[PDB]
Amino acid sequence: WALEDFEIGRPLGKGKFGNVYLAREKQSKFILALKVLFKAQLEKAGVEHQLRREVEIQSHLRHPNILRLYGYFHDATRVYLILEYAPLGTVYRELQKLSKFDEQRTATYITELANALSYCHSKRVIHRDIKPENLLLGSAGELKIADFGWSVTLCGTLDYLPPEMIEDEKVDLWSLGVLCYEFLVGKPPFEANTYQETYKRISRVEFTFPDFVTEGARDLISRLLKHNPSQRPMLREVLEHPWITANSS
Ligand SMILES: CO[C@@H](C(=O)N1Cc2[nH]nc(NC(=O)c3ccc(N4CCN(C)CC4)cc3)c2C1)c1ccccc1
Repeated sequence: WALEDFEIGRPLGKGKFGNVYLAREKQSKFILALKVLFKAQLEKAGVEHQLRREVEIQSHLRHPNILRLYGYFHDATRVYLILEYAPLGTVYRELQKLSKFDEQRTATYITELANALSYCHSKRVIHRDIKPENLLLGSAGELKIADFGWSVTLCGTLDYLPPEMIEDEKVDLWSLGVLCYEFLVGKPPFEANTYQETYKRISRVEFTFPDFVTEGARDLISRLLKHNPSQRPMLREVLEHPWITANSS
């Protein structure tokens, strides 16, 4: 595999170590995303080896709710990732657009996430925290885990981190509790006015439900948002929760 086998289109966005463009596979007239990661920039964040690890993993991850990594290849000073193309953009955007999602869009989104996360839990693969900014939408309005945080400082991250990460397969579940809450309200559960404050809310697990938050919705975010990972439900539970099955699909 090489750069010549692709026709490059318009740039799609910038990353921590490079740009990402929409491209077409010459031999198949196939559309996709070409992500360019500059080796040097990588060598600087002590990720040059880690990245190699994730790419390895994500390359064996085939699931409708996970950004498909078709292939990858390197050269002189940069690295390439043949990525699936999500046409509807990010979930963060669609949310920065509709202010808040309705009970059904919410429930469905959590399901897709729960499913993909399961597919990985079943392959000795786990995920870190999850942000809306890292969720893309497919042609069918389907969510796609697109960050590359798989496993077998930092801005705008604290609000999505769980207790243990500021004080294993349980972080994801905290993420769902946080993603579910935001999805419904419009802002994360422990967002405050200052850094210190935020920290204290996440740490003491201090959050409140706005008037309109259905009660079934309140049972799940609460069972997920446990300071003790041990009590955070299994994905099987989330997937079978009364309110999920009720408004999801
Ligand atoms: C930095 O890496 C990229 C990356 O690897 N990727 C891989 C991959 N595949 N497809 C992508 N599509 C888009 O980024 C995109 C953005 C806006 C867009 N429009 C705006 C809103 N409209 C309503 C519809 C059309 C349509 C598609 C990406 C990004 C990344 C960016 C954001 C989240 C996750 C990953």
